[PDB]
Amino acid sequence: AYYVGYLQPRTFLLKYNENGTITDAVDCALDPLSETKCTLKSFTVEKGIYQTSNFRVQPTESIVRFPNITNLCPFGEVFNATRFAS
Amino acid sequence: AYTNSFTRGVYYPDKVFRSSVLHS
Amino acid sequence: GVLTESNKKFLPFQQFGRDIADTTDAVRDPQTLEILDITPCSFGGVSVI
Ligand SMILES: *[C@@H]1O[C@H](CO)[C@@H](O)[C@H](O)[C@H]1NC(C)=O
Ligand SMILES: *[C@@H]1O[C@H](CO)[C@@H](O)[C@H](O)[C@H]1NC(C)=O
Repeated sequence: AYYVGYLQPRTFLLKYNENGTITDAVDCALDPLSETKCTLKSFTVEKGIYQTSNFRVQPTESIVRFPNITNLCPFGEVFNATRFAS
Repeated sequence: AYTNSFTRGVYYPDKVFRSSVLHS
Repeated sequence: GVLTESNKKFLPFQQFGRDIADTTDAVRDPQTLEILDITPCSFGGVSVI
C-alpha cells in the first residue's frame, strides 16, 4: 500500500528553527486566515481587520461593431461585362 | 480509495542555511 | 569582511547562509569543508569637537 499525490505551483511560508531545521509551514492559498498570515508575514494574528488582496472581475468575451451598411464595388460590372477592349 | 494529506509534502526549496527566519 | 570560526551547525547539503536580505552571514570553504561566518569589519562616522 502506497500513496500518490501531486504538486502545483503554490506559495509557502516556512518557519526555520534556531538549529536550522523547518519546524512549521503555512500554505498561502488555503484559507483567508492563510492569506492574512502571508500578508502579515507571521504565524500568529491578533484581533482586527486586515486587507489581504484585491478582487477584480475579469472580462468574459469581446465585441466589435462597425457602421450598419457597407457601401457597395463595381467588380460585378468590371468582371461580368458584355464586351472588353482588345 | 482516497485519503487526506494533512500537512505532509514540505521540503527544503534551496541549499541555503537559515536560522530563526520566517521566509516565504 | 572578517572571517570567524562559526558556531552554528550546517546540514550536510547547504553551502552558506543568510539572515535578512541576502546578507551572507556564513559560508563553507571548498577545500577544508569548515563552516565559517562572515561579518563586516568595523566602520563609522567621524566628528570634530
Ligand atoms: C539544537 O541541537 C542541539 C544539539 O543536538 C540540541 O541540544 C538542541 O536541543 C537543539 N535545539 C532545538 C530547539 O531542537
Ligand atoms: C582537498 O585536498 C586536501 C589535500 O590535498 C585535503 O586535505 C582536503 O580534505 C580536500 N578537500 C576536499 C573538499 O576534497
